[PDB]
Amino acid sequence: NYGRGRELMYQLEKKGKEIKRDLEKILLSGQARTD
Amino acid sequence: KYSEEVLDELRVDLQRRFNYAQGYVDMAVKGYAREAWEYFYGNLPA
Amino acid sequence: QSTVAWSRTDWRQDIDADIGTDTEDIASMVWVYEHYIRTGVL
Amino acid sequence: EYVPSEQIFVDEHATSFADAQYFCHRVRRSKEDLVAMGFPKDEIEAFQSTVAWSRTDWRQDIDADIGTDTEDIASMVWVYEHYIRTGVL
Amino acid sequence: QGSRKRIFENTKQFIYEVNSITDPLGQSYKIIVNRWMPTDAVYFFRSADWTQMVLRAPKRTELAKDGSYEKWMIEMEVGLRHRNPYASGVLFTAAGK
Amino acid sequence: TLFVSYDQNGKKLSFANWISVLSSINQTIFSWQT
Repeated sequence: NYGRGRELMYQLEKKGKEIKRDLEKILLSGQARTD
Repeated sequence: KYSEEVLDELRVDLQRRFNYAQGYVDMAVKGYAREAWEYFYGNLPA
Repeated sequence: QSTVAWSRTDWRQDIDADIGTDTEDIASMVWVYEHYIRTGVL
Repeated sequence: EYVPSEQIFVDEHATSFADAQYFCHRVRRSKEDLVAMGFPKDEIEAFQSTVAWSRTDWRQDIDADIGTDTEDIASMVWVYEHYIRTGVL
Repeated sequence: QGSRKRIFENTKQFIYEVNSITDPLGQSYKIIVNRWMPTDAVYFFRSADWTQMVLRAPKRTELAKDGSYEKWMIEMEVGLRHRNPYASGVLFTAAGK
Repeated sequence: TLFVSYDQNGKKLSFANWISVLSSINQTIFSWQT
């Protein structure tokens, strides 16, 4: 690689933290079980 | 004479390393260990 | 996950609950991170 | 130390280590040992054998990042070791 | 109203914070600040009464392979339960206009 | 002739990744009694 290399794990950790924050926010938020 | 910037860099590196290690180990071991424990008591077959 | 796998090894325990320890009590158990790393931090 | 067969490369005309003319063995060594022998001013020399290994099981992925910083001297790097019978002279 | 106020006896320290309440019944109340909440809502609950029921950890996984066009998937699945509905209180702001 | 040898600057360095950080049931349905 030219610039950094090994971007996959970086992106994966980023997405993991993103889904963690999203879960926290949506769980502390109110929404019905519309089905 | 440990600098605080050194400790911050170490914290960042260790955090990313732990993130990668967790992302791996989870699907590597625990995804199987959970169902294995469930089969231990026969609770997985519903 | 570390709590799920443990609370599923059995179906009785729940590590993320309160057994009665006050949060201010010095003996209150807390999660700490221990690490062994081979690296040239220097 | 043990050595898998996925990190070995040999010629076809050979039948044993004795008559072997060429024998390669990729290794994963830190940057420390390399600095001990070359390029002291430069330590940023970054980069089937992985497929067969990651398929011996279904948990490991040798081409991933376990958390080691690329600049960290202990960062493991792939080096090529070779034994060759030849008159390079 | 002249019923409660602060006092500084030559103190070089301004502390405009309060994170603990005690009602006339004696039930204390800790306070925590979470940015992941909606603006117009406050939740009165307990840590043990609520639990996060998880189904599968992230479980790093792959979808398929078309060559160099790699992909990856996650299988996060959880669920929320409450011991008693009428045990955690909430109050909003309404009746405007 | 004319040897200065002050402008090598053959660094050829790569990036360093100095980014910033800001960081079980079996069935699909579960029930409880109250």
